[PDB]
Amino acid sequence: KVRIGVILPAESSALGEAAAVVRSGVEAAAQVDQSAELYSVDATGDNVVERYRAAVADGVNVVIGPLSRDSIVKLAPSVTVPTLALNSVGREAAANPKLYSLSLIVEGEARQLARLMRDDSRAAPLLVVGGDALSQRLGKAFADEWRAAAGKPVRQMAFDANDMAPLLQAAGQADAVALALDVAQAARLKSALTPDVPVYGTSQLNVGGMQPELAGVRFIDMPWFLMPAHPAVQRYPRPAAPLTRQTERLYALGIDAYRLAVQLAGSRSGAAVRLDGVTGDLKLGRDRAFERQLPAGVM
Ligand SMILES: N[C@@H](CCC(=O)N[C@@H](CS)C(=O)NCC(=O)O)C(=O)O
Repeated sequence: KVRIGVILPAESSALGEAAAVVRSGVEAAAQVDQSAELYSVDATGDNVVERYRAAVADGVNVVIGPLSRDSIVKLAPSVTVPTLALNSVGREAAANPKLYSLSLIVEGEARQLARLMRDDSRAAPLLVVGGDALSQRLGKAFADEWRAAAGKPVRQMAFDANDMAPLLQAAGQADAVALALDVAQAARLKSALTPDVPVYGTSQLNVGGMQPELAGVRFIDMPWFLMPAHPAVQRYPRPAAPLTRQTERLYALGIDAYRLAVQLAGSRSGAAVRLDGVTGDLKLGRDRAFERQLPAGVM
């Protein structure tokens, strides 16, 4: 049977707090599904190859990890069993057909949001984009996808906190608003916009706690949050600790990493592997990354 090596950074890594949450999700899924044995070791960077090697030497037949970008690059040439990294394989990583990725890459959500809005017959949306790095990545990805689908650019405006009038005028001519904007500014803008204009965002907006200013915003996020009656979502326990949405996403990532690992151990390749993931519907796409198709919700 299936022996999964769970090779993630130790507590003191800058990624160690995230790694512990991911581990707790992997464990939760293993306890429910009981389809595999876990072999857990801490490793990152300078020792990741050696400890990966020793996990394989000990009979591991699929691996979850690594987490850091730099560990992925160092490891790729040595990958000899199906290995599910939890970050992008960067451009510098060596090509290796047994190396796969599952991650929460934000561009994926932006692309989907453009597709959702097309489905919803938004003909002339306004894309509003913040100044922080995540928002700017989202906005580019949204805009590229919109252009691909519509064959014309989306109207795009830089958010201006000190002079919102021009944006409100542009928003008045639009049949929806797409936000790639930090949650604080998004809430301010939602309160200024006409109350009835459809407003959309990614999981960027779903931070947790009381968010009364964002009520009615349509967004995409994990089944784990949006679909309590999804068959996979229901069978796994919620985390013991109340987590931020950010962190709980990592717990859910752990659950699906476990589930994908079990399939990857049992398949000729990733290409035939699909999953009704708690993090989204999963299937292999570019860069041997499992892309995540997300349900819509209303804040
Ligand atoms: N490729 C990105 C940077 C790397 C990146 O976006 N990584 C994602 C996943 S590949 C991440 O930061 N975290 C997701 C996770 O580890 O779950 C860029 O355009 O700057």
